[PDB]
Amino acid sequence: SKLPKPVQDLIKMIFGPIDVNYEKLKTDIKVVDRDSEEAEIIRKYVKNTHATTHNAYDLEVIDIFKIEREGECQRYKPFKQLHNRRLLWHGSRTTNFAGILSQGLRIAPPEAPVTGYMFGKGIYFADMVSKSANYCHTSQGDPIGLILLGEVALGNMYELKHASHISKLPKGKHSVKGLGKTTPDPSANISLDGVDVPLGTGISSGVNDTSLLYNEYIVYDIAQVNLKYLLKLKFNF
Ligand SMILES: NC(=O)c1cccc2[nH]c(-c3cccc(C(=O)N4CCn5c(nnc5C(F)(F)F)C4)c3)nc12
Repeated sequence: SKLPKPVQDLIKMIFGPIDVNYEKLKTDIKVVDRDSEEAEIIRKYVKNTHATTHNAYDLEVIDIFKIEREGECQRYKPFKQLHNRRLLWHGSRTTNFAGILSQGLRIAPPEAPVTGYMFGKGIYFADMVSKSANYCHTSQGDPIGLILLGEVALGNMYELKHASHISKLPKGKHSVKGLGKTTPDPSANISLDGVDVPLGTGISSGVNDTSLLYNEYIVYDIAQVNLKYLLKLKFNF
């Protein structure tokens, strides 16, 4: 195999023929240099946005891959100049990833139980790395999970303090923002490739009347998303 070792180990993790397995993903995976500025930005995003009620583990980046799914860029194109783009987290159980890369992130079917989906059937993201890492569900026996960074064209946000359970946005809105009591420090956000990186440390958002501790970002068209990076994570408890 001509693949770089990190890519081969990631292939092993997601699938359990290494190059055939890699081709099965229909995804161009490349490794990010440990000494680059891209990597430093991603690691600072991980460092500063670890919530304080998620102190059961202590994160630690292992590998950082830049991923490009086939068609995802030409499918995301129409929503690109859409203002308010943000680079956000998405966690999921490891076995799901072999699919997430081949099919992309998807929405629950049109007739599933909308209960459990606090803000209706959509694609969810968080600006606190730990809020998403919780969904990797990585225990002490298997303390390695995968988490995605995605450019999300949030557009005009419908800001909500409580649950809705509906997937229909008031015309003029492109995404939902569940307002958390704690938000990344906006005085520290940067703009990487024109995408807003909210890597600021956790501060108080100023909203008292709200159900969520940390912000949630939901979209409802799967083409509002563009997966940029993929992270191997060591969970230390
Ligand atoms: N994980 C986050 O980054 C995340 C961040 C903030 C709020 C959130 N709410 C939910 C959520 C809300 C409702 C249902 C589920 C849930 O069972 N899955 C659906 C399937 N699936 C999951 N994680 N990935 C996927 C998949 F779409 F790729 F298949 C878990 C998950 N996930 C988040």
